[PDB]
Amino acid sequence: NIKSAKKRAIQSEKARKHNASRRSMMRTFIKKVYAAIEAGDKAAAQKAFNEMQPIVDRQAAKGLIHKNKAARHKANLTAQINKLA
Amino acid sequence: KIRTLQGRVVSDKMEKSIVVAIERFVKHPIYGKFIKRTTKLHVHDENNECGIGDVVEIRECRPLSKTKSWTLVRVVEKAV
Amino acid sequence: MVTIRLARHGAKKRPFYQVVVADSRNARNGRFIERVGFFNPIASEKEEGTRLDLDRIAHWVGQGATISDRVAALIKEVNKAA
Amino acid sequence: ARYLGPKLKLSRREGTDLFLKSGVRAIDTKCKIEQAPGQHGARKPRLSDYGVQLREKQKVRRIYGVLERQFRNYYKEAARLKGNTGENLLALLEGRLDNVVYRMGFGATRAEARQLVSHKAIMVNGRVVNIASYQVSPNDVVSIREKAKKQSRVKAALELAEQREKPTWLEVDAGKMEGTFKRKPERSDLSADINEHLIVELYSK
RNA sequence: AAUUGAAGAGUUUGAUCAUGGCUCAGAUUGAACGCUGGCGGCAGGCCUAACACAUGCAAGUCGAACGGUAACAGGAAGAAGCUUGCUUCUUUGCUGACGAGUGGCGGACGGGUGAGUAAUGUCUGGGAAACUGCCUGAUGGAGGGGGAUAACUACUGGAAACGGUAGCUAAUACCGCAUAACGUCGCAAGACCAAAGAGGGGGACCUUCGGGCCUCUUGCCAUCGGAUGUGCCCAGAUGGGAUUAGCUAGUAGGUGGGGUAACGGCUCACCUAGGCGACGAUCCCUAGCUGGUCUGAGAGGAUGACCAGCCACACUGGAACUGAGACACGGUCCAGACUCCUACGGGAGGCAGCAGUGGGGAAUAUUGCACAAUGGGCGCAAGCCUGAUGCAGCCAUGCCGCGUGUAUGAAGAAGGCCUUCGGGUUGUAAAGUACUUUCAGCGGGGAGGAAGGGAGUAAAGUUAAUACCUUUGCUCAUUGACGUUACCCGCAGAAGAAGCACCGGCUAACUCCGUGCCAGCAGCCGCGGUAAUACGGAGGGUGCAAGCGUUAAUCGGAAUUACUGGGCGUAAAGCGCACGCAGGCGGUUUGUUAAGUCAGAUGUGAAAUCCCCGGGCUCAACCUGGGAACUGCAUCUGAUACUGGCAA
Repeated sequence: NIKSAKKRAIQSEKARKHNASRRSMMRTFIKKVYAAIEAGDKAAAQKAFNEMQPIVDRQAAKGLIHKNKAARHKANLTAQINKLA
Repeated sequence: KIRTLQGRVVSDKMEKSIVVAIERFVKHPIYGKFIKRTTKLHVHDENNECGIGDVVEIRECRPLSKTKSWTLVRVVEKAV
Repeated sequence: MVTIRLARHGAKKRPFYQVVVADSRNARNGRFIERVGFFNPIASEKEEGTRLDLDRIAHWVGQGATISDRVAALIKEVNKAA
Repeated sequence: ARYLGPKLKLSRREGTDLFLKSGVRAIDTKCKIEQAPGQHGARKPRLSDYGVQLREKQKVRRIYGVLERQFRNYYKEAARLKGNTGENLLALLEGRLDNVVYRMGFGATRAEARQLVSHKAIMVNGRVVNIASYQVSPNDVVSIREKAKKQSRVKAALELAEQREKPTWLEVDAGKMEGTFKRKPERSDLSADINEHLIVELYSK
């Protein structure tokens, strides 16, 4: 409707696309981690955890994951590897 | 100190939890008669030491399940 | 933002402003944290016209509160005594 | 909002001189007082208990020229004030500005005093008050303005002020044509024949 | 100083006393209707169709973030009529600025409505497992690069709405890289995580002579605090129905995984078989809740329009996206009903914002003026926006104030009505006479709501700088929608200004005439069938008064649900009689506890409202200062007579 709501519509669409991509990459890295924990692999899962840590902290800082969630992930996953190793 | 309550165990049979009846003794607003009045509470206990018919003190904590925001401190008076 | 601001309470064509401390996104005559003085722009030429609790104002500006232009003008009017 | 009719008729239903035509002459002499308030006025009423209470309230209102919602508000204010509600009610009726202008001899009647008050001929404390029911505080000076000073009325009215009893709670002085309401009138300082317990009981039913 | 507070009557009977119902007298209202209507002040105004909506406004702003120039006005340069001295035209964002666009912030506030919700809500009191844009304090960082994409241009699809394709460009847009804590994870060892510039001014130096460089202001990032706001939990309280007694399988709990900002069946797998319920679950009807309002002596009863706090909703049903915050009134998506446009392929809309329409209804307002004030958004500010708000319009809808004159005046005029025809009454009423001008009308004068903001100085601070900026004084023009304002003065003349109900008893106030169980009246008792104080008219009176009556609704009276504060032999009312569980109550003495109870303290019980003492509007209504109050709850400290617990 005829306003500056049109601009918020198009910006929220653009940011929807950007956030969906970054959120999807973050979730795939976390799937790498506890999909490596599905098999009994310690150092493979540690390599995947070191691969996911900067991106989850980074998406926490960029403002789309709200860092406590960031913390939870790494906390949960650390538990999984010292349940395993 | 902490605010706590005292009550008696009304039933027992649940997996690391208990339920405690509290007896508050309140004056009727219109009639001016002091009337007994209960408050049943789902109360948590780790390792379920208290059985049925006990008397137990009880404090409030964070939620531990649906209702269940209460946890014991001291089991007294278990006498059967 | 919390704001020390005026809030219109008198009758029609006869305002009496009460200076309050509100969360700034409330209504004008709505919800406030505390009222802290008043300002009558008439009152008569008698004694006051305005009293205003400077200790609580200094407390809230210590907390981070902002002050509108009228309340700043009134503090610049009642400076310490006059 | 005020009466505007035959006055001596109101004074004749009550059976008592309500001072409604004080004016030039002496005691009525052309009223046929007591005799006939209407066509069947020669009949004795055999009045009820509601009739005596009502008729007492009407006596007081028809004296002071007050209508019912205003009188009723005076009863509420006299009730809430500390003390004796009959005496408080007469103290509220006696502090009226048109009454104080009548008591000082500035008007011949209370309606003439009410027209002096109404036609901006009266100041209190050096400010002109246009209002019949202004409530004169103690230690006030109420006077006539320079306009409507030395008009005939007030002079004649002061001429008939000496025929009356010179109220104790005033400073009547007619030289300068200014007066001082000094204190509230005591119940024993006014009129002696109105029964205010009847109007307390009238409003308390 | 803050509770000075309580009325009855009519009607059962031939009469009585009692019981008992019905009814009246009071106060109130978002009121409507009937008759009447002068002025002002302050308030209030769709209670019904959460029905459908024409039209106009209700949310924008910033160039001191960025590419840029669509206009407007200048500047520079060129050419021309050339009056060689002024105009016309053109290239240049060069400048003040600015359409469109990117970007930041706001559109989650403000404003509306009460549909749903009987307890995921509200009120009161506790709590822990939290997030928090803007605002504030502290500690520090703010280095070095890259790829894009709008706008723009060129085609192109479409009736339109709206797109598509190919190139170009910027940033405080976006992304890496470095850096790394008193940050995250980890027991540690360690691992890992961010950023953005812009503006004002300037001595010297270096200029690829655009600017580097210095300084100030402002912005960015990280962490820890604070304040505010929000999310979550518990206990108590907050309608009616037992002619609704069983309800519940993610249901109740546990373990582990996931999820959220955060605890949690929030979710899933497995294990246990619980959980709720006669202290009323479940079902059904109704309903937004509160501060409060009305009534009441009070306790209560009814209610929750305005004003303020909380919740919920935004055509209907659902969903998420962006964001600090929404599952979003003037956002997105889908579906549905309706309405509209169409080239028939498809599109568009959402007044329960403010005015306004149509409809519904007994009923409820202007398609107004202004951002001057107060507040909000944006902005360094100027300022722009603001149907919030300030005001104005209409309406006796309420409350309050004032007016319609005042004094005199007996020939007790005339006329009306009654009359025992003597007179009485209307009635000092009118007329006459003498005064006054409130308000309305006319003409002048004229506060206050105006504080700020702008432009020059002077001083101080900062600094390399006597710049720039900030602060404080001083000076100069100014800033009012209301508004021919409030108010003051002058003019002319009583001149423009009184109705409505009632008159048998209750209930204040009476006769005549007309009608004759009719016409009709009525709240109850009841009037009217020929001399009606009850019907209709007249005279007279009574009550209220710019109002007055009727109707609807609430409380009172009603001690007719009785807690205060009732009853049960015969008026209604003792189970047909017992036994007895849960429940209620419990002789007497001592000791202990101190739960009830009592006393004090602290925190809270929002503000307004009620009450008290004051203050301002000429008074009043109204506004307002301080107190009291909010009868409560929680915690701590005591007392121990009574009640309870425990022991004897």
